[PDB]
Formats: sequence, structure tokens, C-alpha cells
Amino acid sequence: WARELGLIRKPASFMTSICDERGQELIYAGMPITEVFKEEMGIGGVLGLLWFQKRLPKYSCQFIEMCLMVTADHGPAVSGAHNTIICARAGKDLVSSLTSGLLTIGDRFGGALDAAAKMFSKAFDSGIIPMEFVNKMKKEGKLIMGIGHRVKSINNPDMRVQILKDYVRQHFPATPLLDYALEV
Amino acid sequence: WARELGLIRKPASFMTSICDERGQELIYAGMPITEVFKEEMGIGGVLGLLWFQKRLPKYSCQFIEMCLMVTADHGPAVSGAHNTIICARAGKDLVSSLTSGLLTIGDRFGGALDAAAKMFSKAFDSGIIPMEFVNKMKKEGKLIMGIGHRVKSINNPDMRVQILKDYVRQHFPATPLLDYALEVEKITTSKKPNLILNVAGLIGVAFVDMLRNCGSFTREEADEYIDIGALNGIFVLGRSMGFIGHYLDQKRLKQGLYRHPWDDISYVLPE
Amino acid sequence: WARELGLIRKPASFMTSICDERGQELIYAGMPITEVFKEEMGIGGVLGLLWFQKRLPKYSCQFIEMCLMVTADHGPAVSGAHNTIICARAGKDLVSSLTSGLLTIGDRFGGALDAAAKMFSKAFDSGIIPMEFVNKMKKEGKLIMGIGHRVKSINNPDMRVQILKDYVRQHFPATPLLDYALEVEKITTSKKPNLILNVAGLIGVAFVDMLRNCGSFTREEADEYIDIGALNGIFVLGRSMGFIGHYLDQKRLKQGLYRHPWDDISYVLPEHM
Amino acid sequence: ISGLFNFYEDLYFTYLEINPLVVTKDGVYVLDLAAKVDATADYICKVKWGDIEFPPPFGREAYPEEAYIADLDAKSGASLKLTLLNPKGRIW
Amino acid sequence: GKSTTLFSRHTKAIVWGMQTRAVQGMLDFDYVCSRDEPSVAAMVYPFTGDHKQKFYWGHKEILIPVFKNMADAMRKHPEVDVLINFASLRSAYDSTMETMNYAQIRTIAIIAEGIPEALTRKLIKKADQKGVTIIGPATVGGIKPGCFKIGNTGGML
Ligand SMILES: CC(C)(COP(=O)(O)OP(=O)(O)OC[C@H]1O[C@@H](n2cnc3c(N)ncnc32)[C@H](O)[C@@H]1OP(=O)(O)O)[C@@H](O)C(=O)NCCC(=O)NCCS
Repeated sequence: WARELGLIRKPASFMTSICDERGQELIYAGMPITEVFKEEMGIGGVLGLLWFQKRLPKYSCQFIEMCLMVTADHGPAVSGAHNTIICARAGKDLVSSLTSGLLTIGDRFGGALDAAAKMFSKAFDSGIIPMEFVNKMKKEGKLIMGIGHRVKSINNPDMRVQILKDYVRQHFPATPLLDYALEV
Repeated sequence: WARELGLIRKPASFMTSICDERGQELIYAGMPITEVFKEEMGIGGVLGLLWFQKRLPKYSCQFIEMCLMVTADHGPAVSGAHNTIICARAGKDLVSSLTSGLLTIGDRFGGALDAAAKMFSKAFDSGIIPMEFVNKMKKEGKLIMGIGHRVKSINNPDMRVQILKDYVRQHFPATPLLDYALEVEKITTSKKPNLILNVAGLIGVAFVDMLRNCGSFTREEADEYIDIGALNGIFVLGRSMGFIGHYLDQKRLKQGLYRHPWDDISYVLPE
Repeated sequence: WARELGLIRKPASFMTSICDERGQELIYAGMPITEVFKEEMGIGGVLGLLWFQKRLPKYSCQFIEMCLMVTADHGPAVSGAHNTIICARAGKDLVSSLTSGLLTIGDRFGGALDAAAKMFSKAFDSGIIPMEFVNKMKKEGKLIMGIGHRVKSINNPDMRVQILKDYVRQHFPATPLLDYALEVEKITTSKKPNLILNVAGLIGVAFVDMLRNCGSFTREEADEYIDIGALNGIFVLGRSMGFIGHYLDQKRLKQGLYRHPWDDISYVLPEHM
Repeated sequence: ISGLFNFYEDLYFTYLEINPLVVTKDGVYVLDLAAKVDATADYICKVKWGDIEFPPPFGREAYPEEAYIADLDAKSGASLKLTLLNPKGRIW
Repeated sequence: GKSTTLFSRHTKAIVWGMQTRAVQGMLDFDYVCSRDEPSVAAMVYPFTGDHKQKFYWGHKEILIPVFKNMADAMRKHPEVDVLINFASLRSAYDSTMETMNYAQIRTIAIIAEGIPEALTRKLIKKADQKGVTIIGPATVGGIKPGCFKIGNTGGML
């Protein structure tokens, strides 16, 4: 009641910008939940609101959902799935097993998306052509992150890559970095 | 400024009892760190101050330290060590790998100390004789937690068990639950020879005896500490040593990213 | 059966060097558990065996135990203790709460030991003098890791720092890096009295000195153990005791589920997204 | 004179007088070195001064307890000064 | 200054590139030849850091070092006298020149298919100047029973 009168200043120790629950309606980055569902913003739209505080276009949201679908699982042999399975067989609950699997995600497992994006962005932001980028990666003894599959090659496309790339070419306005990566 | 003048009331949202860092002196449960060090209260004494808020006797602290050392590691084949090694080979930092290993500690791996303590305490407190306890566990379809080894049966005892049991028999004032556990052990070894008191079962019963007979606790306090999971904390703190050792080891060996072979996985998917 | 007759060859996917449990008696880095116990080598000795595969001298093991003691807990206000307490008040088990607290350990929280050791080792390995080190740190726009205290200063020393310093002086054979750090400390305290060697800085420099001067390590092995994160492990193992104590204390106190007050949170959302 | 002025500049003096000075084919003879130097610049000339001493002015010797305040003067940036003439007085 | 004896029961070699199956076949050939010690001393692979790759000597697992740089392998293994070069057609030239910059190598085996002829002539010129025997490109290599095997000659065991 001292704070209600405005007699006291106490600085707020936390700052948030993604969600507001104080009001009579849940707010996602300035957008009400009823307006979220009315606009038919899917999982991708809610992800855009919560991660970027932006009203993303419909194709962006659907591409985000497709990316989530593609990365959903890749078998039990990978490190994270292995750790989740071990923790589940140890009788632990869902949170502990999921967490034990997730904590393997980093540089060697699960970091290929971020590493590939950073590498291709740093190449494309500089003026180097794709051939110069390949030679520059080769000189420093670095494999180009985002290139190389065990069994798939050309005239044997990776179907996940094919679906995602078809969607991106069909719906995105411009794909400069995708063009650069395809030349590479 | 208002708090300094003492004209504003705001209740505290948090309560603590184990450590005070505000003052000129770091304080563990009402004991300055200088007095902690000059009275030779080592890892066990600090653990007693921070976990139970008590000054345990010297033998209690040494027993706690021995319990930490015997549970320090048990090879890389166990679930927690396996997960720590795999997370370390995935390039993650020490905290992530240790955490991945620790998160498997629970009912099937690691919780044998706590389960054995609870089972033996429940049997002993109910007044039933060891034969009645064995028969009751057999009828319920439950194995006695803390009873069973893989190789060591008789004339080849478990050496960690022997060290801990010798220390407990030489330094503890009274070990009623330990004697009850040895009675149960004699019955189960008369059943088949390898049904000896585990390191888990002996640590649990000896921890209950320490927590009930060292004189620093009441029965309610000891029961509450057993129920809350103090022995889970004992095992976790002990095995963190081995898990960090495994992380440092996998980093020394420069082991690459691990991938489970497909021949070891049975793929039974619907069609 | 085929492996028993040795007519099939399969590579082993895992390599370990710290513990053998296959044999009759448990082995800690080539040392049986009973031989561990009959030589009165306690937490410090077992830690040395499991982390470095060496039989450290007795003073090294005691110093390791002292480091675990001083870093055991530092109150509930820190990030890790706060997270452990909140997880405990959410009704979670010991492992979950401990882990929530431990996962905040890193650069900003819990990494001052490792950072201080790395910085002081890099300074000392170079030929620069303590004054040149201070000047270079000031020019680079970075504070010296392991220097500066809340309220302790000269004529009011930190008691944990004094305890560890007294032991290392009286037991360690040679501590060049600690002497370098103390010269840097006297420079910084001439600059401003509270700029004393921290517990983190002293622990880091004395651990580097222990690795480099106990006789159980080569220069390359000590450098590798610093680089791998042995001091991160030291802080984590020490602070696990305090975090478990906080979990047990919150369970005893029967604290209810915690929810942060709204007045302490600043809500700055977009107008209409 | 050029050398003496360079010494003045790089040793951060403020007051440097010679009385008397002897110039001869043998060389130069300094007999008195009336000198006042910037004490606050001690952080620059730590090596260049070694253990420099600041003698008290003419009068009674410094009190054993006033010297304690003098020692504490340099503990922190705060200023702590005390000077005595005759403790027998009433006004303090 | 080419040598008459190129391979012997004490010949140790460095393999450029990660050829695990070829090196393992070499080691199996070595073991069935009653050879005292393996003929592959180290591997050179620029795209990873220094480590130790685990192979089989008979039935026992052994560790062969893998170096990011050829200089480290040359320094830590002065006894190596042969280099089987498993680089591709775009990397065989530079790797072979770098190898010929080291005098301890007396023989180089180039497995790459489709080297340009001018680059091959430059390789021959430098080998003649340095007195290094080149088992010419587009080859599986060679075999000296009892002493040494180059890569994949003779198939598997
Ligand atoms: C991606 C990359 C590792 C693929 O190269 P690769 O080594 O040929 O591919 P793999 O590691 O899958 O192949 C190893 C072999 O073991 C097999 N294998 C893979 N996982 C296995 C498992 N769990 N059990 C048994 N065998 C397995 C593979 O089928 C392959 O066999 P092959 O002889 O039939 O090709 C490599 O191109 C690279 O490093 N690129 C960098 C970019 C990147 O890392 N992207 C991330 C990928 S999502």
C-alpha cells in the first residue's frame, strides 16, 4: 500500500517482452491468444510471436513448422536419443529423460543448423564467390558445415531436403543465401 | 532508503538456514569458516553443517567421508557414467555432461542406498524379527533392497562393505539397525551364498544408525532426513566425483562423437 | 562364446582409464579401494586418482579438500542456489533441483576460478611483470579475474583467502604463480584497497601451482588439465554440497511453490503484433 | 643546466635550487639541494624513487600517535589529517 | 639418388588422408607376414585435430596417431620412409610437394586418379631432383610379400 500511493521506488529486477499474463487475457508479444487463434496462426505463428515478437507471414510460419517436422527425430542411435533412452530405462520421469537427451545438443550433435547458417552467412556477407568460399574452407582445414550425406548424392535426392527446398523456392520472395549454397 | 529507516514492511519470500554470506564472516549453519577449519572438520563436518545443521562427532564426519569415497565411481558401464561419457564425447562442457549423468540417478540406478535404508528402517521399527521380514518381503514379491551381489558370496566378501562395516563396528556407539541387517544377511546367505549385504544396504543402514545414535538428532529429525532424501544426496555427491573424472578422462582421450551401432538396436516399427 | 575362443574381432566403442570394476576388488586408477583406505588418503586422494590418475602427495589432497570446503556454499542469493531453491520449492526431487542449480554454472557464475587461473597462467608464462600485466589488462578493457572483494580489503582480509594462503605457503614446495598473483594484488590494492586476491583467484593460482609443482605432473599435463576444466569441476563438486544442503533445507522448511511477484517484473511488449 | 632540467622534469620535482653551486675544470660540485617534490606523483616514480622519505618541518618531533594517523592517511583515498601544537589546551 | 630397396620388414609409412579400411588391411597383411611392428606409423588428415585412431594388430587393439599437419607427423616419427598419398586429384600435387620437402621420405605412392599431366611432370621433376621414388598416380600401389603392402593391393586378407 506504500507502493500503491507511489511513495516508494523499487526497481524491477526482471524484464520481459514475449508474454503478458497479468491482464484478463493471455498476450503473446502484444497479440491476444484469441486473436492468435482467430488469425489461424499455427505453431509457427506462435513460435514467431514468442521468439521474435513479430507477426510473421503465413509461409514463414508454415516453413517453421516444416523445419520442426523435419528435425523431429532421426532414430535412436544419435547421442541425444541414446541418452534419453538410457535415462528412460533407468526409471526416470519424462522431464529427466528428455533433459538428459537434450543436454547432448551442442557443437558435435545438433549444432549443424547454426554452424551452417553462420558459415554460409559469413561467406555471403563477404564478397567471395562460391568457388572462393570452397577453396577458402579447404585451405583452413574446415569442412563446409551443411554439406555431405552418407548415402544420398545427386540423382538420388535427399527427400527431406527436396521437400524443404521445393517449399522455399515456391513460397519465399527471395533466397540469395540459398542460391549461394546451391552453387557451393 | 525506506528499509534503512525501517518504515516499510515487505515480507521475505525465501527462508534459509544453512549459510550466511552477508556478514564479515562466511558462516556455515551458525559456525564461522575459520572455526570450521581450525577444528579440523573436513568434508564430512562441512557436509553435516550444510545438510543437517549439526556439529556431528568426528567419527560421523569420517564415516560420511568414507561413504563418499566408496561411492565415488563404479566404472563406465553404469547408466550415469555412460550418459556422462556420451555427453562429453559430444563436445559439451563439464556441467552439461555431469548433469546428463546425474539425471539418471533415481529408482533403478543410484537409489539403492535410500531404498535399502527405508526398507530396513520400516522393518526394524515395526518390531518384526529378521526371519519375519524376509518372509514378508518374499510373499510381497519384493527383493530385499541391499541384499544381493553378483560374484562375492562367502570367504570373498565385498571389500568396501568390509571397510565400512569395520569402521562402523569400531567407532559407532550403537548400531541396532546394522545388527538387524546382519541378521537378515545371515538368513539370506543361508538361502544362497551371494545374498550378502551390499555397499548400498550397509551404507543405508549405517547412515540410519549414525543419524539415530550419534546424539545430534532426535528420532523425528533422523526420520525426516531419511524421508527427504539425504542418502540420495550422499550417493549423488559421491558419484559426481566419478562422473567428473569420466568427463575429464574422455576429454584427455580426445574421443570423438559417439554413435550407437545399428546392429545393437531392434527396429520394430508398425506397418 | 566366439569372443571367448577369440575367433571374432570387434572394436570397443568406449575407452576408460579411471575406474575398473570388473575384477574382484574395485580399482581407482590402478589402485585398489582397500589400498586407498589403508593409506589414509581421503576425499582429496580419491579425487586425485579419479580426475588425474595420480597419487598426489598428502598436502595436495588436503589442499583439494580445503578448496572443496571453502567453495561448499556462499548463501542462497547466487544464481545456482536460487535455481536449486526454486526447483526444490516446486516439489522436485534432489537430482532435479541440484541439476537446475548446477546448470547456471558457467562464465558469469562459477567460472571465476577457471578464468582467474587461465588469465594468471597466461600472464606468468609470458615474460611480462605484474605491473606490465596490470597495465595490459587495463588497456585491454578487461578486469583482472580473481581480484576485488565486496567489503574485504587490506587491513580486513578475506578469511577463506587467508586460510588457503597460509596452507599453501606452509606446505606447497614452490608457488611462483601465487607470488606473481600476490605482486599483482599489492599493485591493485595500492590502486584501491578492496582490490584484493579473491578466493576464486587464489584457488585458481594455487591449483595451477599444485599441478605444476607437486611432482606428479608434467608441464603439458598440467596445462591440459587446466584447459579441460579441472577447476570448473572443483567448483561444481564443492558447490554441489551447498546446493544439496539448500534443497534439504527447503524441504525441511516446507516452503511452498514460489512465483515471482509481478511488481518485480517489467513488462515491455510490442503494441500489436 | 639542460641535464639538471631534464632531471627536474622526469623526476617530477616542483622546487629545485642549488646554493651554492661550484663550477670548475674538475667538474661540478653541488653543496645544497633545496628540493620540494610532488608527493602525489609517487605512483609514477615508484621505481625512480625507491623508498623516498619526507622529512617533517622544523619544530617538535612528530608524535608517536600522530604518526599513526599519518600512516593511515594513505590507506584509502579519503583524507585523514591531524596536527598538534600543545595537548595541554582545552579546545579540541 | 633413388634406392634399390624401397620396402622391407622394418619399413614404416605415413598415410595421407583418412583411409581406415586401407590402413587396417595393411596392418592385417603385416600381421600375417609375421612382421614385428606395424608398417603404418601415423596418418595425416588436415580436417581434424591431432588424435589417435584405434586399429587392430592381430587381435589386440592399438592406437595410431592422426596429425592435422604433416610437419607434426614428420617430427614425431623420424623413422618413416614411405608416404602412401591418398589425396584426391585436386590435392595430390600439393601434398606430394610438401612430402618431397622432407628428406626422410624415400618413396611416395600416389593413388589419385586423373592428375593433370603438367602437374605430374612437375612431380617427376622434383622427385628426380630429390631422389624420391614415385609409384606413379592412377595405381593401386604395390606389394612386397613379407615386408610391405601399399594400401589396397591384393584385396583383403
Ligand atoms: C555429414 C557427414 C558426417 C557425412 O559423412 P560420412 O562420414 O560419409 O557419413 P556417416 O558418418 O553417416 O557415414 C558413416 C558410415 O557408417 C554408417 N552409419 C551411420 N550411423 C550408423 C550407426 N548408428 N550404426 C552403424 N552404422 C552407421 C553410415 O551408413 C556410413 O556407412 P557407408 O559406408 O554406407 O557410407 C560429413 O559429410 C560431414 O562431416 N559434413 C559436415 C556437415 C555436417 O556435419 N552436417 C551435419 C549433418 S546433419
